[PDB]
Amino acid sequence: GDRVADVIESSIGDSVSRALTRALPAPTGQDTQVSSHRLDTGKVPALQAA
Amino acid sequence: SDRVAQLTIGNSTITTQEAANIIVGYGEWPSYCSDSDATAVDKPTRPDVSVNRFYTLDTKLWEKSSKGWYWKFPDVLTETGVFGQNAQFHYLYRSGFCIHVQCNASKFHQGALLVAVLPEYVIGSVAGGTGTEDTHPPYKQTQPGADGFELQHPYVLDAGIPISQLTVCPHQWINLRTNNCATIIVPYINALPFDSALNHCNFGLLVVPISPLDYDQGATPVIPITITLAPMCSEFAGLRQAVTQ
Repeated sequence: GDRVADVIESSIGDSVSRALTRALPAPTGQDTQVSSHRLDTGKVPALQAA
Repeated sequence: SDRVAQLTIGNSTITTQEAANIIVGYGEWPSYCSDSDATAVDKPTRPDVSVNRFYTLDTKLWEKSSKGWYWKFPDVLTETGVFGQNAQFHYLYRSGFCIHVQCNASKFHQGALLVAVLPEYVIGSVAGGTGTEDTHPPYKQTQPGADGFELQHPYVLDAGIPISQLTVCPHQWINLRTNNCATIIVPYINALPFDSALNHCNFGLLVVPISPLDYDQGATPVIPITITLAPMCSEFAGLRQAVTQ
């Protein structure tokens, strides 16, 4: 019998594995979409952080 | 954000992390010529991706006693790549531009640059010192090419017009404390729908250091300045054989 709050609300025993990622079907290579020029500030996909 | 930017057009890309927004010349984007404004009858060509790309022309050194430089458009590109080939082979021409100026230093360097665009920038001469001589600027001064040319009297801009009023033209500042790049977008400026790309120059680009460069001994003394530019919405017409000049 559980009566104390720290045991009632406890998270001990969670046996399921939290998965951040999922598998998606990929029978062929990915397609390429049409693109055009872009001249704006604040949105930069070239710069990263390794 | 606002200080970070990435400009991509054609097969080229420019990234920056110390931007200061983008200036659009006279609040207008470059555009094609309409059917009610065109006057020639033949179909013009629009090569698109092969000419609308960033071209890096050359690099200049900024010193403590530099006076300034100017470049003429599209004289800088009349002999570079597919754009130069099309400009040589065709009689007519029409395009805008996107100018990016690179200049970086450390947090212990100081100085300021004024980057401005002045249309129809006719260069005057000193008229022989006294002023009784009727001289005209030589070829290397009126049309310096892609290598640029250095100002002799930056206070008058070699035309008898004060530099304190150059900010009425589309402009940006390169202050080393804040930014390290500048971008100005220029539409097509002319009184004619099409004009020659070899005889006529539309505008000139001015880079004059208003605040002198200064640093302590031991820091890096070589501070370069770089010019990058990309034509926008280019058209050509009147095809014939190529002409050198």
